[PDB]
Amino acid sequence: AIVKVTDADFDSKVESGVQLVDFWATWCGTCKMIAPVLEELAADYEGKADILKLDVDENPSTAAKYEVMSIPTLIVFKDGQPVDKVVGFQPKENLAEVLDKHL
Repeated sequence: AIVKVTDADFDSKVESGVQLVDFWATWCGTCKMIAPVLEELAADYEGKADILKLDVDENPSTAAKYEVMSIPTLIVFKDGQPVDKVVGFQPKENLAEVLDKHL
């Protein structure tokens, strides 16, 4: 469902189309709370968008590159460029809304 991404293959996986990247960490309670919401969302958009996860403790440079200061942070990418951002907890509805705005 949700594919992991790291500093090493980020540019490889985020280059074409629309991707939603979830910047999370194991110590993040709110991040665990949105995880199930993204797994559903991912299904709702198979073939439309890719949902990726990037652990900020193990991949500090990508987090620094996109100014990710607080988590969770979800960033929408389109053809390798960040076009939108969502912070904090968000119900499935609100996330689907942000995606259709870029498809």
